[PDB]
Amino acid sequence: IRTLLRLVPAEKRGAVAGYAVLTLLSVLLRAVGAVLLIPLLAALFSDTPSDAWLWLGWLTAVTLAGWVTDTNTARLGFDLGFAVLSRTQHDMADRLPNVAMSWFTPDNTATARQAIAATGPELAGLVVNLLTPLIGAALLPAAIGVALLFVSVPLGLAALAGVAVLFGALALSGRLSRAADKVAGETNSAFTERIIEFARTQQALRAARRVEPARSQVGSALAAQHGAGLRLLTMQIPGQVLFSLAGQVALIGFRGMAVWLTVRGQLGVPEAIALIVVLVRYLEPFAAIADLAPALETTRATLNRIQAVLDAPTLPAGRRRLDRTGAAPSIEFDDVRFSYGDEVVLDGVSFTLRPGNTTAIVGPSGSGKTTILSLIAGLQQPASGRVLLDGVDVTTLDPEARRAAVSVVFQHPYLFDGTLRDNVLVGDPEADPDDVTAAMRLARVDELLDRLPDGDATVVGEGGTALSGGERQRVSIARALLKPAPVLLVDQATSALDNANEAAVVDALTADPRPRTRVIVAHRLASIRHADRVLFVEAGRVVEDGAIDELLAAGGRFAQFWAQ
Amino acid sequence: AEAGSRLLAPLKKPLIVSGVLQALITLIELAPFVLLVELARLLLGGAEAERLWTLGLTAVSLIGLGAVLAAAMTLWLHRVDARFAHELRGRLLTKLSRLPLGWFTRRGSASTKQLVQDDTLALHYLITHAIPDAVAAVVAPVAVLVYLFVADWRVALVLFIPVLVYLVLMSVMTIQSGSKIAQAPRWAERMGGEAGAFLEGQPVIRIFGGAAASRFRRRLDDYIDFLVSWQRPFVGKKTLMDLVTRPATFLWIILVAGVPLVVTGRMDPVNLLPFLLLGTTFGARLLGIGYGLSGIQTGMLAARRIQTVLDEPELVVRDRTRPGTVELDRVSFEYRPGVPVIRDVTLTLRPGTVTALVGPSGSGKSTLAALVARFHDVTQGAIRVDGRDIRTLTADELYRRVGFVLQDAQLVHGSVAENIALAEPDAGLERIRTAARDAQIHDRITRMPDGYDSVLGAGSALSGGERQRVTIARAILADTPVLVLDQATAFADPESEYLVQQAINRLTRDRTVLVIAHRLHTITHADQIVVLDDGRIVEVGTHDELLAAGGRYRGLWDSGRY
Ligand SMILES: Nc1ncnc2c1ncn2[C@@H]1O[C@H](COP(=O)(O)OP(=O)(O)OP(=O)(O)O)[C@@H](O)[C@H]1O
Ligand SMILES: Nc1ncnc2c1ncn2[C@@H]1O[C@H](COP(=O)(O)OP(=O)(O)OP(=O)(O)O)[C@@H](O)[C@H]1O
Repeated sequence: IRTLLRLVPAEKRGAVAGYAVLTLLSVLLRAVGAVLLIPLLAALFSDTPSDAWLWLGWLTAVTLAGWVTDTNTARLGFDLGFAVLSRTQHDMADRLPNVAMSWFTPDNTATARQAIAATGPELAGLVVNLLTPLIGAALLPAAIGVALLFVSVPLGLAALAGVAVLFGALALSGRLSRAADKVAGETNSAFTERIIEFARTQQALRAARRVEPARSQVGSALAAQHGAGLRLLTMQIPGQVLFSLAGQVALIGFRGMAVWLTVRGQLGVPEAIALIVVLVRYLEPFAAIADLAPALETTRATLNRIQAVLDAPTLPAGRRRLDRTGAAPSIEFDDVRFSYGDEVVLDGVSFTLRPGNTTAIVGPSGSGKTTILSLIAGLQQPASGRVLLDGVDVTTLDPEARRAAVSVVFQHPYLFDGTLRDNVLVGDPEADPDDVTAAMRLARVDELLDRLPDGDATVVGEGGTALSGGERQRVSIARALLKPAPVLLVDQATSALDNANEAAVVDALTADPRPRTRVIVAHRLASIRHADRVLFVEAGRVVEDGAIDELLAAGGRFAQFWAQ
Repeated sequence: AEAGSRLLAPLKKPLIVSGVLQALITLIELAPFVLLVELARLLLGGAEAERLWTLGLTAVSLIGLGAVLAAAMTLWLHRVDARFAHELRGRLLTKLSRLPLGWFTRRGSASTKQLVQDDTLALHYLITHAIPDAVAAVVAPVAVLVYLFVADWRVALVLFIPVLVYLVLMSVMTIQSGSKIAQAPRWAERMGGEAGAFLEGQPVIRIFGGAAASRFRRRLDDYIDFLVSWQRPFVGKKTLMDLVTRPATFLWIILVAGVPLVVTGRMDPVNLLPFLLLGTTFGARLLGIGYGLSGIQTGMLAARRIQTVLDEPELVVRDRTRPGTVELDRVSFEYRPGVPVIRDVTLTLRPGTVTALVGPSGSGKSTLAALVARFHDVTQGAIRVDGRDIRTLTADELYRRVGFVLQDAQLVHGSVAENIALAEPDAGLERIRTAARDAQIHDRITRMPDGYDSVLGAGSALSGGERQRVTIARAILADTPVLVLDQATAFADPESEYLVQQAINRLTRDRTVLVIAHRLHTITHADQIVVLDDGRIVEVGTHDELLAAGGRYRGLWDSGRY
């Protein structure tokens, strides 16, 4: 419960206090109603049945109060569960765009996918489904044992000894199945990730004869999942056995104490008859708690996933804002060192780019020329250095002003499942239809509209898979051009576009009306057509820079790059 | 439901056995309460100690036996229905490996995960608890009420107040929650797809809009509002049912209907013992199905949704059953009805012949390569590999003839050896290293820390050119008679592209190749250049003949050279 309370909003902690008070009150009312039988039956079966009206009236008052407190506890539990759901999901949605790229390891991505996917009703109504019945069942036998003190001190104190064994059995049941449940969850998560991968790359698996379950990764994952699940089912038998034994031992203790009291004459026969009913009520929570152990363990796992996602490390950021909202900001690198793990990617990269120019970055694959644009865009951040936009370090910029000052054409153009216009519109959703049409026209997306039956309403699939590679690249370029960001980056310009579309898009990128600082990465000389400045990066260091014609005349490594 | 009953047909015997066993177990669990009723009657009658001790010990032993029997039955049923779930998941994973690949693109990965994993898990209550709980709810309330009628009809009829109220609450609950349960799996698939795109397309979310300006958060708010609307009256009805059928409510109703009868000269107090001891016992069993009809509805819908996938067209190998040859014949193909992407395309590869396929972007060359792969069946015409039609070749015998390099470099979560050796996992490490060296990637891999064992999952990926070189290494190691290169070396720089192209030419001197490329300067040496425009071949010939003709290829060449 410690991991859950920290997740509740500070708004709702008054509701949490109300919930806890009403839970205790409801348990006490239920225990009073259980033990109010003993005076009631003692008076009813005795020679004067008229003395049962008082206890019947008190029982009616107690059960009405129990109904009222239970409806109110249900309302508060539902509200708390959904408030925790909404706040946790919103915090995960707001935090993940700020989480460092290094955090999205395969296991961390699996945890994040599972945590967001745990937004269903299984977690929303967690309080009502788990915490209310669990606490009620846990505190009812103790509450009855305390209440039995009024009827008889030794009987009540003997009944409470049945709660110590209850807690012992609960702890043992949890700790015996802790390992098997963890392995079951691990295998289930691995199977989920393998199903997603299997359905996501069906082409490569099919062509490689690695799809059928006798030979595939999803098949091995399913076999391991089945083994872990059967082991878990086998390993939950000790929990049920221990709870049954605890209930039986509590019955033996209660029965022995009641028989001793009746034999000694301190307890009437009708009181013992009522104590049979009270014993039946006392024993029922032993079974109810045994039902909720798997639910409790799954809830613990889900909340650990959610807290792991909320604990992820966000990127460093400041509160500055760029001076030139519209004008072209100069992009500068000054001793920018970046590294993936122990691998050095950039070592002392230093280049100053004039505002408003068109800069070209070229070089062998694996050089680091997409990492330069990643650093300029702020997706990454230097390990030791300072990327400046118009003299202002990007690390100190507010995130909103950071993302409002760069537009990027990614190397692998991911597109969200939705209409084509919804993918282009994300570049600037408040943009007028004229701006969207101009952006589509520049990026040569008008060819798609005349070709596809639905025009710009055509639905793209998972990723950009329901369009050709060049078509989704052109949609990505349209998206990037639609944004009014003064800086424009291009990780790979026209990789999947034919010669005509490539030439048209290359003209359009340099011919966009507003002023911008344009950095473009390319592997073909036609796509750096009339670039003001050129940079050649070979192993994370700018080997040479200058004009295209100057580099060709110099005969350096840029000149022999295209000789082949 | 026809589909629901047809899916769970193997579990007919276990389901009926569980029903009968639970009919017996509820009576065994009700047995010790009758013994305690007799014990209470004898205590009021003052019987000797031996009878009381024998009845008490018999009641204790019988309730223990009933608990053990219920635990054993639930254990066995959970085992049977975990084995059934594993078998059904195996059947689904065998089905999906044969569906047309257009099935996956229009459904997504999140929908496939919901199918294989979440839907088959949704069957748990329908098969492990539905019939035991229904049989218990129809046996124990009925037997208890019949017995309490013989004990006393006045105090038995008042127990129809909570029972009838519970029935009305259960009926209105399920009627109101019927539609929302039907809408639930669609929302689960939508939310899963949005979460998957949110995590996969993280750079796009980061730059273009950020956290606040995202579709994922909008649909998250919509889903949470839907869950609130579904679960507020649902839990409201569940708690009212719990209050109606809890033991304390039955006990209070019994006492309110009995004390007026006992205090007045209308009933003996000894006849309240059956009602106090048994009359409160069947409340918890009624609630078992009250909380179960929702589970039965979800289970039946999940069964229907699973069986619908198991009834799909399956790319069946037909019963109609030169080396290195692929031979299209008037092929026409449509990804959707009335949307032709290929139009009467005829084309024949030959051994030791490098066919070059070029044309405008979106023309249909990658889908043509897919048709050669038989990811989809040609709507018309026929593709014949070694004379045999692809529709007659089995998958093992088909994909051992044709090796592929896809436009989208799709790496799987595993070591670099596990990706280069995807087609032939039994291949030794030296064969893998030879393939990698031929693909100009072995130099990169040795610089990584673990070497070839380094994992290639999300967040440990490579650059675009490097992963394309890995896929080229995979296709080279597969070593099929026919090779297809859908836009290979798009992201490769000229030096590495030249090196891997030379390696491919060395590795396919006598084998068949279908090179697809928009960089026409690499295509100039092709044996025949097939210009695919608008999904139909417009001209065929060598480089020089196509330039002399002055058509589409001349236009593309002029646009490229500038
Ligand atoms: N997620 C990652 N984890 C580890 N290393 C990475 C990751 N992404 C890229 N790298 C490494 O970064 C180095 C440079 O990557 P980058 O994306 O900058 O390449 P690039 O020069 O744009 O190449 P390409 O021409 O292939 O697109 C490569 O050696 C690659 O191994
Ligand atoms: N899953 C799909 N559903 C519907 N149409 C599709 C699907 N996948 C592709 N298409 C259509 O196929 C047509 C041609 O696609 P294809 O993948 O063959 O292109 P391509 O010639 O390889 O293009 P490029 O090299 O420019 O990427 C495009 O119009 C695209 O709309």
